[PDB]
Amino acid sequence: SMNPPPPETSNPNKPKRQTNQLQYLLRVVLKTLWKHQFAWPFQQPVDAVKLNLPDYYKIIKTPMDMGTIKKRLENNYYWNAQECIQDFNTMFTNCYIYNKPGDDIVLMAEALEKLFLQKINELPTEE
Ligand SMILES: CN1Cc2cc(S(=O)(=O)N3CCCC3)ccc2NC1=O
Repeated sequence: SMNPPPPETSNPNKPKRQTNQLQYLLRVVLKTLWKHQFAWPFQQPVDAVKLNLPDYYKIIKTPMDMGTIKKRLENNYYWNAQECIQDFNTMFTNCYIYNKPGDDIVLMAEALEKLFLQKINELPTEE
């Protein structure tokens, strides 16, 4: 009963960049989702141990969560916005794959994904 190491949030060898799109992702997209009533189960890596989901990391081999995304943004881990958008999508997809439809957690992810899509609809053109 161990969790895996969480996804990296910094890497000495990975080129780093600030873009206006990455700024929007932190200041508008992540900020909006982070403070949502349904954010909290997504604010850190899935703790398969504490949540008693022993098969979680047998099924989900590409874990992701908003805690991780938040640190990546803050750390300037990403080169581009598409990397960050991909992380959000992974987090939602993992949830839909692992959990039963009608579980509360699935309803929560669906609400946050709708808001995410609303906010990324207006991602500004890059400068
Ligand atoms: C992302 N999660 C975390 C999670 C949390 C929890 S719970 O029991 O904390 N809970 C019930 C709904 C609100 C939060 C249960 C399952 C998952 N599955 C994931 O897919």
